[PDB]
Amino acid sequence: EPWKRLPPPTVYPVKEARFEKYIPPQLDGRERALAQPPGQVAIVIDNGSHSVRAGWNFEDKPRLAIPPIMSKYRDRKMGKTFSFAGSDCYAARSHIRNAFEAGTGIVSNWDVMEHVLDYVFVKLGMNEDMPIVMTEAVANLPYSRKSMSEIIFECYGAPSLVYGIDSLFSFRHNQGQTGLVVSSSYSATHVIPVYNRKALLSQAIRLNWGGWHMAEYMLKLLKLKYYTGFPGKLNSSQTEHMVRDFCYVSLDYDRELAGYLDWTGLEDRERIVQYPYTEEQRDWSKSLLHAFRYGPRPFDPSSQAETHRVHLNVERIRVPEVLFQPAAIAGVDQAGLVEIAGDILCQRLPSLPGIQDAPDAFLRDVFLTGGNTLFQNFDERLRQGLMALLPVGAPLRVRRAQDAILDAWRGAAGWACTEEAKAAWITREEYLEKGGEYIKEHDLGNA
Amino acid sequence: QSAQAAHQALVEQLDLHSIHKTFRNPNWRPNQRRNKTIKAILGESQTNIESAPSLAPMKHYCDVTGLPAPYLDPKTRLRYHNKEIFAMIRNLPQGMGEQFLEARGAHTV
Ligand SMILES: Nc1ncnc2c1ncn2[C@@H]1O[C@H](COP(=O)(O)OP(=O)(O)OP(=O)(O)O)[C@@H](O)[C@H]1O
Ligand SMILES: [Mg+2]
Repeated sequence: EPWKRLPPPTVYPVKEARFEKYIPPQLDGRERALAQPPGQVAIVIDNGSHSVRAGWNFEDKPRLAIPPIMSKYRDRKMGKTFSFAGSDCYAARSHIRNAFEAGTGIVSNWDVMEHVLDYVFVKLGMNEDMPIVMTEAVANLPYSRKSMSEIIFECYGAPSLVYGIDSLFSFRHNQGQTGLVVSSSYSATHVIPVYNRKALLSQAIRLNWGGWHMAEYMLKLLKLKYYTGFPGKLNSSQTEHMVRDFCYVSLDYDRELAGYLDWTGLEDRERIVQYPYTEEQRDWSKSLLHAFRYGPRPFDPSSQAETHRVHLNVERIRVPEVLFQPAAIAGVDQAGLVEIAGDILCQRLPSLPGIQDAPDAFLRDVFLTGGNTLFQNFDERLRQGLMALLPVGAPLRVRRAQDAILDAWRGAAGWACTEEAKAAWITREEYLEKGGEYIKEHDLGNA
Repeated sequence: QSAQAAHQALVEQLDLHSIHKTFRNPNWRPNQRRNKTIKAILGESQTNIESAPSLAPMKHYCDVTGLPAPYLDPKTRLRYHNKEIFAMIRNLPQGMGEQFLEARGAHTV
């Protein structure tokens, strides 16, 4: 009865990163880039560790959104070498390398990056001569900046280059004026105070947790849950789609958690992911570990359909909460997001001598940027966490960016050719004298 | 067979190596040592001083089920929810106990 009353389970197929289509080079964009007025055209590249986004500053969306990966091998029976540099890596050999150091925002495999840039300029239709706007990590390492700008000037010969922070471009695109910028991305999570459109990067803080770490942690958990052996090949690309589709932030974690595996209504809290298959008086119904692994239904190892499926359960909410409880849930040994934001608003900014109307100036706009903020209740959870730390009735608002993935590129595109930007451009002839570490300090860039 | 031919057609269609890059300077060639890890870069540089620890007391969760854990097992040092998970933990294969620690970055040694 307790299970026979239940309907047949709703089960979701696995999703994974895959090749979808050929994209021919967009030569129409190259023609427009020549027709548009002088000094008002640039190539805008957002170096997302999850997605390199590239396109024309005069256009409202990027032409490319491509993983920073390459593949290079010989079909030894065929002798010719093949090379791939984006979703043309079928992420069918999957002989792949990535430009970034895994779990960081910093480019580290420059041969991969150079092949990714080669792909970008081919697909934008380069027939070479065009200014480049390129996003950076916050506090991006000098050696990394030197190596990237060397590639831009020595290899590709571009006339000018400017470096700015993706979260700050996103803030500008959303009428940001003063505020606390909270970004969660693939690489990391940052809180940046912005005063009078200028970021106070000396008061920025990084969490070292992000969408990459969530997919990796979700994979560790699923491997442990099914340590007896899950017969499907668990991959981090699959758990990345699981974190997107099913995880959410809990409004009251311990209250929700402690009842999560309770047997009544577990078929609602549980969501079931089907891996592909081929087919020709104490007991389980009072065991917690059956609920954890297999939910309200009875289980049999005979069914190829009922093996080859993972039951998510507590990791639906346990995985996002590493942002809020990092040392408890994943041993990260860093302050949680609410404690970081609270430290900035309450301890740092009121002490800072040049600032006025702190916290209330910043507190009136806590701004959320980057894809890894898109969890359900992320904003309300951050609001209610800060509300307890602030003086009573303080004018706290938390706000989401529009389209919090692409909006960082749209900001750099809108900014790209303004007089503020063109005062920040470095020319090739400056680079040849100043070197690649030198930059024009500006409100959207590093010091 | 057409499936192999189509796959080889796609592989050739997608390859970048078959494509000449007129926009690429042939004379510049990179230093073969240029790929360096963050530790190497920081060690050679010796602002990535943006991380921060926390002083508040952390909550305790079960290493197996993630539910709250009243108990720390003195033998295997896994945190566990109840006696059922304590039984599971003590029955684990000899390698598995270190994996539950390592999922939260802990290790037994
Ligand atoms: N709707 C969504 N809900 C939750 N997470 C999402 C959603 N859409 C995308 N993500 C995740 O957001 C992450 C992408 O983050 P983002 O695009 O801000 O990073 P990035 O700019 O590529 O990287 P970085 O700035 O760290 O180098 C991925 O882990 C992706 O799985
Ligand atoms: Mg980003």
